[PDB]
Amino acid sequence: ARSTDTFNYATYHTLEEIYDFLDLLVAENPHLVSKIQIGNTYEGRPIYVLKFSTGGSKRPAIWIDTGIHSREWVTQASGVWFAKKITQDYGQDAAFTAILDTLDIFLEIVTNPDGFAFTHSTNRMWRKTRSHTAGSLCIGVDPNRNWDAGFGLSGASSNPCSETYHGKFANSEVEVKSIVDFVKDHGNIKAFISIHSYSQLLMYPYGYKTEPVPDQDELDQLSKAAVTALASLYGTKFNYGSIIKAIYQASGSTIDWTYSQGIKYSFTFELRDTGRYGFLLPASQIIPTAKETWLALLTIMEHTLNHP
Ligand SMILES: C[C@@H](C[C@H](C[C@@H](CCC(=O)O)C(=O)O)C(=O)O)C(=O)O
Ligand SMILES: [Zn+2]
Repeated sequence: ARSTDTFNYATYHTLEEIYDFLDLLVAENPHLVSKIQIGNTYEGRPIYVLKFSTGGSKRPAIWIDTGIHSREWVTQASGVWFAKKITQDYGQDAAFTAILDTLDIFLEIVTNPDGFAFTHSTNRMWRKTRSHTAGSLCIGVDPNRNWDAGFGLSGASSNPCSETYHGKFANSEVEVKSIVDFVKDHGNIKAFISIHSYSQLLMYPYGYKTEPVPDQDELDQLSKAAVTALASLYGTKFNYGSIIKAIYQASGSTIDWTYSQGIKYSFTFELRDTGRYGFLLPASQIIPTAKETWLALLTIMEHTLNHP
């Protein structure tokens, strides 16, 4: 509202309200938080990433994104909560302070702004970007099928109208290319966590093929530790495994690409629930979802911190 302390974290917000929150959080924490514009969407909206840092030069970092699929509202709502949580816990909570004293955190709360705006104005269930496709009347590309990892292979659709349309070519969507450019420019991302809903799952590579990733044992043990931490709060049960075994085959997905780039701790979350409400999760579950998810994120960040 007028400050991030008066902001209502227990309700769903519009794009403008979240963008205003970004500016308020930065103004209130000028030496801890920075707002970086990594690009502009298809429709021209700025794409923002929040940088949380306590100093250093090109420190190893954790990347977290929410809302790549616009209709998964509990993710952007959780992202806003995570942002505030970082500013509340740094310097107060021993464990988190340790994390941020060595690692920087980059958080993209609304990874698909055009889609988010559309879920408020026209279609609550919109998933894709809002770009046009030459030769078609159908709008949008599935941003989670647009990455250059098994691009265009089984696990994606070539039909522009499909919810899983992969696009003309890898990185065709500016929302995806902006992240790709950022990751390459930064060059020191150690963990990359892309958050979705729903299903209650914590997954690692790969989604496009059944071959296990070289670091399967470590990532699987880390996943078990993370879901155990998550369950400790409210008892919420999450299953885990590779994308392909835990949910289904998906090509051109984010973490298959980030992992191929050398970011070992590449994970994707599927938050509450398992389908009762699905994408339409009640607002009263935003904070509980964010709180339990944060415990799992802390598990991954600490593991990352301790395995340089
Ligand atoms: C329940 C949801 C699952 C779906 C899974 C997701 C693959 C797994 C992941 O990257 O988290 C995908 O892009 O299809 C999602 O969160 O977009 C859906 O059916 O849209
Ligand atoms: Zn999704």
